[PDB]
Amino acid sequence: GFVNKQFNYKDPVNGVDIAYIKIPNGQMQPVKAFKIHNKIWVIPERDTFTNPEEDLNPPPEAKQVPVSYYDSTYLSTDNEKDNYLKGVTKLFERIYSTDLGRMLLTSIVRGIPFWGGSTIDTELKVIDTNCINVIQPDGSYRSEELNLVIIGPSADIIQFECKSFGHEVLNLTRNGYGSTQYIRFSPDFTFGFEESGKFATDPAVTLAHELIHAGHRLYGIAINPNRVFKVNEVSFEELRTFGGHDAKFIDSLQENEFRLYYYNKFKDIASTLNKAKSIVGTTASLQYMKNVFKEKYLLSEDTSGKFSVDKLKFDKLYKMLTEIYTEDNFVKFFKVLNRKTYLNFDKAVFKINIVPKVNYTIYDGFNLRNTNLAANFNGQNTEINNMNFTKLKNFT
Ligand SMILES: [Zn+2]
Repeated sequence: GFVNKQFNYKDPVNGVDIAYIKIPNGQMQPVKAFKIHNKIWVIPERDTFTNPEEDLNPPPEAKQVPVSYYDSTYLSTDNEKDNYLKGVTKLFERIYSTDLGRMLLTSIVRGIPFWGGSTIDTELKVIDTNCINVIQPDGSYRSEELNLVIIGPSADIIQFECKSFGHEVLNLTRNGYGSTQYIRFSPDFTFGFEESGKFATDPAVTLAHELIHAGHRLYGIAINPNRVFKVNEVSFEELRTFGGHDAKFIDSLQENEFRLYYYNKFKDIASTLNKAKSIVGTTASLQYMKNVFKEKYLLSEDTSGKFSVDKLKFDKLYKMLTEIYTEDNFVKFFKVLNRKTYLNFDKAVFKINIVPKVNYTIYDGFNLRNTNLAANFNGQNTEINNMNFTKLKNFT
């Protein structure tokens, strides 16, 4: 029970797990959000807030390959939002039902972005863009730290991504610090791939993929989006995240270099904590925050309270986040069918509804046990289980 409540969109606010909230950065209207687990919120809204140079209508020419889909009306009624909310929720339980997913979700919750927001080296301070403003029933607002936000897509409904706010000169997703992660995602759409057969990607696999990215970013160990490999042009970060054949397009030499790099980033954090003499805010004590970051980076502490990075513990956590959490391994754990390589050429978009248990369950996805859909991945077969996959026009 990763989500300990069956949330309904229409449910009254309480200021704790159902509340109207504001996102950092412009004078925006508050939106209804749901805290489905500690550190993890879902905002059933199209993401028009954080990125002002993006309108929800099709552009003059849609170029996202193999597929793109536009519908400015999607996610604009209470009923859609409820279905959105229940879909995302079901996907978290599905992910969490696996050992791999239990592990990744635990890491994500532990992955509190570092309090590196002060101008003074000896002072710990929360970065404000790693928070949200949560309205209480008393009408007042409280600033709250969070790690993950699942938000609805922007103009291109099937363009799913992991985004976060920057902070001055600091590279939060790449300096060991981390930052709150916003995942644009819809459980109401999926995309096709071919195999030997017309199949649909399981949306748990797609969400897990974004959570892996999120995991990298929360631990500030993401690889620069500029490091890319020519595939017959794809980022190291994506290849690493997909795993399988593709994750070995990366030479162990570069793999080794990154390990040491991010080891020293963790070291720099450990020393910062050791040299900390003050903290900003009324909420948490400096020792409390020390303990929080000790838990996140798995730091060792001596009898003096001084921190150090244990190699064994770093190597294991690092390997987990970069080599064990991969789309490929989620596929193995779910026992579903998925495209074999990162690059996809199947040009199919589908409208799905995973909320009713007759369509999709936590344990089997579309490939329901004690049904015909449990044979040969038939539930994902867009021809066999055609009632579950509404073929939509591709905008590309
Ligand atoms: Zn990705």
